Amino acid sequence: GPQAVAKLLIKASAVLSKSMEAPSPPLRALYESCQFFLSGLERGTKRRYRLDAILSLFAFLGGYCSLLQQLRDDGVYGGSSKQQQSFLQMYFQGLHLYTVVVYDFAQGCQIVDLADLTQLVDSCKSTVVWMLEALEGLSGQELTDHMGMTASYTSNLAYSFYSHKLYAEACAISEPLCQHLGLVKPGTYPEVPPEKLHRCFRLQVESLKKLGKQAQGCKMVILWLAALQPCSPEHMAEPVTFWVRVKMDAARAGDKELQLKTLRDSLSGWDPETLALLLREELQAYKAVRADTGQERFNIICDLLELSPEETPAGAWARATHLVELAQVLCYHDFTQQTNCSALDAIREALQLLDSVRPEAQARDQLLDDKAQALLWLYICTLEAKMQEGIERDRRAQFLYSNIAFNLAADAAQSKCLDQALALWKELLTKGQAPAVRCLQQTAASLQILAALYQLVAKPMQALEVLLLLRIVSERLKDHSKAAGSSCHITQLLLTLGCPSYAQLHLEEAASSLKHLDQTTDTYLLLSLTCDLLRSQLYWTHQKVTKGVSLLLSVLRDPALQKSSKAWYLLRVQVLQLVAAYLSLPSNNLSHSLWEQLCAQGWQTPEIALIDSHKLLRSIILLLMGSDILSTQKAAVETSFLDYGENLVQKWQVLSEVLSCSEKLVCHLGRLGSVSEAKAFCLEALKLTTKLQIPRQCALFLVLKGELELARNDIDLCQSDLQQVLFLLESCTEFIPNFLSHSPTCDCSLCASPVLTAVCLRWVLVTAGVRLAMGHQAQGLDLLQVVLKGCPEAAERLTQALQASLNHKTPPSLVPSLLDEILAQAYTLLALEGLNQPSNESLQKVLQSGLKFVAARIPHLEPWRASLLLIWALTKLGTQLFASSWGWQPPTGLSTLDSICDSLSVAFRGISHCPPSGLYAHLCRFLALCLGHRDPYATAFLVTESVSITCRHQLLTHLHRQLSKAQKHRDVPLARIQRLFSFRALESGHFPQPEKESFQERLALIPSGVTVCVLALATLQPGTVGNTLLLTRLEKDSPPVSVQIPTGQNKLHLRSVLNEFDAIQKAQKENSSCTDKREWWTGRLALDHRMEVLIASLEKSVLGCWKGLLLPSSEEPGPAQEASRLQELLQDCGWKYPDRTLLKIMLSGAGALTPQDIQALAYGLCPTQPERAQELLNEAVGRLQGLTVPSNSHLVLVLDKDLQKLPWESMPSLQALPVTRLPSFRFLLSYSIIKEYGASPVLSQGVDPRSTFYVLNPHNNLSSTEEQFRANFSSEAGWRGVVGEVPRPEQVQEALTKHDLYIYAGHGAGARFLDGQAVLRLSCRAVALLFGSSSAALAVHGNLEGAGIVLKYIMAGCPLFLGNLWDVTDRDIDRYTEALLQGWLGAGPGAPLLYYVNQARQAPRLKYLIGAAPIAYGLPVSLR
Amino acid sequence: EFENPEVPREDQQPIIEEPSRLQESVMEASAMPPP
Ligand SMILES: [Zn+2]
Repeated sequence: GPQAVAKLLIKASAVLSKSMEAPSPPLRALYESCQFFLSGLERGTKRRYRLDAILSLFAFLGGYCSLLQQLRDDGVYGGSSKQQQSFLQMYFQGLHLYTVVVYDFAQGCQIVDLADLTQLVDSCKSTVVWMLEALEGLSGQELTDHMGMTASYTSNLAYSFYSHKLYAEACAISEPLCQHLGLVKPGTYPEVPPEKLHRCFRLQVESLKKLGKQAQGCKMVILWLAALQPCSPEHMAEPVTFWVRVKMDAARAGDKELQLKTLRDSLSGWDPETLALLLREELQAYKAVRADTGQERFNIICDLLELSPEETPAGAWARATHLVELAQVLCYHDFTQQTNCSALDAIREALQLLDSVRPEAQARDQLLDDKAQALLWLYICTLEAKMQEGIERDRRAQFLYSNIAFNLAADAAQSKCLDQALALWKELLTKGQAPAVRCLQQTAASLQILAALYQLVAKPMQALEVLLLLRIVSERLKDHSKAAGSSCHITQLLLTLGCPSYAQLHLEEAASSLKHLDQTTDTYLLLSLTCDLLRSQLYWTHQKVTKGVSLLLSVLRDPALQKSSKAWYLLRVQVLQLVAAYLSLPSNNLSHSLWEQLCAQGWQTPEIALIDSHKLLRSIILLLMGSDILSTQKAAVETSFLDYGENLVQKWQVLSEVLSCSEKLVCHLGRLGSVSEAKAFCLEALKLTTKLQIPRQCALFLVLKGELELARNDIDLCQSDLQQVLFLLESCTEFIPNFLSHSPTCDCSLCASPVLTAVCLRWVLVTAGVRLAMGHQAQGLDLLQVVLKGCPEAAERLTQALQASLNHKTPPSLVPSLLDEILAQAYTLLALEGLNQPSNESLQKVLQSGLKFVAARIPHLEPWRASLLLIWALTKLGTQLFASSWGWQPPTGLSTLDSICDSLSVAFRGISHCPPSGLYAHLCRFLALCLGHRDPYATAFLVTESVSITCRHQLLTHLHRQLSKAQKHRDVPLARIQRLFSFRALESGHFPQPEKESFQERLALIPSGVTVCVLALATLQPGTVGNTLLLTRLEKDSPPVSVQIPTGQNKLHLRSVLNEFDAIQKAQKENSSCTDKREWWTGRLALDHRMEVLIASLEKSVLGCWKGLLLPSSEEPGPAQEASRLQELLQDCGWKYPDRTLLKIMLSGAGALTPQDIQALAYGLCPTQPERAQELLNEAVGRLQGLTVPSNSHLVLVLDKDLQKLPWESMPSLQALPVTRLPSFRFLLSYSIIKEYGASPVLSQGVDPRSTFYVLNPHNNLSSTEEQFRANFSSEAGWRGVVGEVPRPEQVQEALTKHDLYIYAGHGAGARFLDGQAVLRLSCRAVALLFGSSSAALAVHGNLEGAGIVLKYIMAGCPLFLGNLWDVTDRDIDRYTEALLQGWLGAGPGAPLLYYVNQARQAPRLKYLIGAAPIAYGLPVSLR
Repeated sequence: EFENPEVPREDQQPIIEEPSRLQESVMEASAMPPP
């Protein structure tokens, strides 16, 4: 009660007043005071009081302590020192009570009450002073221990004030105690528990730290150092950490006075050994902290080196260690000028001193650790020098030469160093005893760096050994974060090698270690997400996709993944790689719902996710080490590395991950047929490997590049790359090729390394491909058998070596699945060669062996399984089995055809999600042949889905960037085009149900008055050109019409036409260099006549009667009625598959139906009664002659990689029609979508003739062209451009984007100043009139699809692209350009360009050699 | 008749996205306990 407490306080005050007036000893009062104290103790349970009450209690307590001291002083207790000691214990009891009261009041104290708490703090300071004053004179451990209890009580009260922000008051209370402890002599208080002293100093130091009195607090740290004078430096390791934190605050604030005061300057007279130990601890604490601490560490090492006496052997060891630290500092900072010694010189001197030192049988462990660290940092610094010299060499050069000069004795020497460091650390740590090192945290950090180095140089096994040692250290250190991280690293590495069981065990170990960590720290979130990612990967490997996808979706949806740290960025890379791994799976694996959920995250194609992973990795490289290691630009950037332990590991880890991601990108893109991008990534990786000087990765990427060059059919460059690989391998083993003919068990650098074995096997595979390409059979076959024999042996050696490394008893359940792709490719090549040789039964057995091999591994080796199924179907094929499935012919799985259809369906759904460019076309066209008119919609869909697949992949990737860049800036049309081009927009069902409704929707999207005709060649032996033409006509509100034209049985087959076209081009090349004028013109005339005959053959023999499937359908009802009658009338004459839509299209052109066409149509469509069918067809034509009238529509030609070369627009039937070309039907749909959303102004409004940019004679090689076009182009209104000079790229970008027309009269397609990437990086709003040579030509290299700049223009959104199909001369093309421009521009508004294109085709002298060259890509355009 | 020969119009002499800028590590808050 307040009044009651006041009355009690009044009683205490009155008692004190009476005691003051009491001269006679108040011994009885002291006894009464003890009773009052007892009452307070009983009330102490409650611990509730006001502030004046607490103040009055303090006053009464003061009198009690005074009486206790007075009694102790009085001879009564003066002689009875035990009574004086008991009096001291009584005062101590009062002190304990005071401490309890203060804690209770402080806890109850509110923010506002702090003012009274400050008054209480003043009393507490006086109490602490009284306690220390009483402590004075104490003798004996118990007396000093009692003094320690007084300090501990004060420390408890001090924390209360510290928490109450009364840091000044808290520091003041601690100051007296701390001052006494700081100024106390050594060994005065040996008993006092150090942690108690730490607590007391901690509060004051932190207070002095937070208050900003860092200077003042630093001095108390010296008193803190002085207080623990006899205490071991292990206790002193807390002041050291506190000190560096104090100095860091000065560094952040820019204060220099604190940095001036160092340890040698501070103590100035401690013993050299302890002073050096404290300097070492300070250096360790600095190396633990982040930010740039180069100069501070340099100063600490300088004083350490000064201390170490070189004459004394122990001083020699100390100097060796300090020289290692100095090498670490100099190895990333430009401090050589002050020290006049390079990092390499310091490390070599340190290594010499270490070799001189002999251990004392108790410091042998630290000797091992120091030698290992010195070797590792020697390697690191020499590698840094090599990288710097590589950057300088590439800067001066700013290829193919350094690539073969990597292996030098330096690599053997540089590596030996790393293996010696690993052996030393393994010897130190593998024994049971805990290593007796100074900082086991440095053994841990250096082991991490060594593992990163081993992974970077492509030695994963030694990295696994290092990580096991790191796990041992972390278990010994009782640090669970490091244990979990090391276990995650081991699991990821083991998954990369291909062993899932050991990965599962180490993932369980990681989770078990993860349970210990606090579930709030960021490290816990990192490790938990990493563990979930590894579990997702393991499920993906163990065919548990459903559960695995859920984990991935949980990982991706976790907001913690998008934090701003380098560890999170590295985690996201693996998330994207796992997304790619899941997206590479067929559709049968996961449900549609989960497929949509996975694709809704932002990545559609595996190549997209892998490219995003590559970009993130390079971004991390930029953030960590700058851009010198990636780009060789002169002084690109100079970001400091900022080495703080984790940065050093992350540098090497990111470099290794960039190399690995570049391998997956190259392999995946080359597998799909996209060889240009694959070569770009392969060359970027080779450049990186050249800078880093790593022969192993250079050999691997050189083999990949050789494979790509074989794919592009460039044997010379491929053989050059293979020779470089052979030199690198023969140098690596030293420091028919001889690396073959080895025992199944061997330990040569090549045999003990899985990476080198893979490189050798891939080399053998590519050499076999070259021999097969160069016509050398019986040798490529032998190399393929070598690969077949070698892959299982390498797998068994990898299994045995992993078993030896990880020390398990149970061998892995399955051999690592890392050479499965190589073996499957070898099987594919062997079966494909066996196709050519049906006589040899061995390859027939190889087909089945490969089929079992790929079927035993589902769904991993799906593309190779699809290839083997296609080859099996082709083998079962051997006038055809497809004749029964088509309505027109030239004039156990049930049956064979059904089994072929089932196998091809399995192959299709095995590759449909991410199809290779060639295999997809092969399967689609073969399946269309097998199906025919049995499933017309399926046949039409298959024929549509076999043209421009690489263009589809490139458009998907381009749409991702357009979406990513828009998201960065901030999309509906882009999403719709993505859905249109996606391989995963299908529903769930059996083939072809899902594929059909999709194609039916696409057909329903056709624009009105447009005919889409797809001309594809069916190939019965991949790598060749077939003689069967597949024609599919698509029109709105009309069922698709498909036909097959076998041209092989008759003379003049489509292959002969292609050969003649190639011969014409070759002869033109040769004739272009003739100096004579009378021979040049004769050759040109002969070639023109040959090409005219070729076009006539195209119209007459290649197509035949089926030339009317490309003409507009009649809008008059006559053909409809005639077809309606003739369907029923011809079903009786032997027409197996009646089609009204076919008859309607063919009869719409009854005027041009020659009697030979009618004869062929009747004799093929109705073979049982040919004469009668001919009679009815003739009667129908007679009724429809004249009655039909020409329509007004447009034709789009979709041709495969072999048919774009031929000039189809120049045929007599098509010479009076608007005909354009498009890569695919999906592109016409995309044009419709873009026009709907108003993103194509030219296709919507029209070309404005006042907006034209012209490039005329850039390099001044042509004078007739300039003299013919300069005045005409300049005189036009509103036309700008260049003439006589090359145009700047930012000019031509504006020309394409901000202009309606773009005329180019020069050499080629202008690729020198307008590359494909440049145009693809912008939106095309102009009609590109490229009048160069081969401007609209697609270069077909090998079996790859055609490549050219026209595809870039179309994917950029160009309305129409006009270009020449073959090389042209100058004067004739000048004539054609003049005619076209005059006719189109003088025709007034609303003039279609295609009509005048075909009209100006009659302008050149060589009508067919020059005029037939121009073609059109896109949609018709007209002026506004 | 035969005119002079005509000179040919032939010339006769994939981008890896530039690395993006990743944000720097977020300085994590540096815990004084009771007696
Ligand atoms: Zn060997």
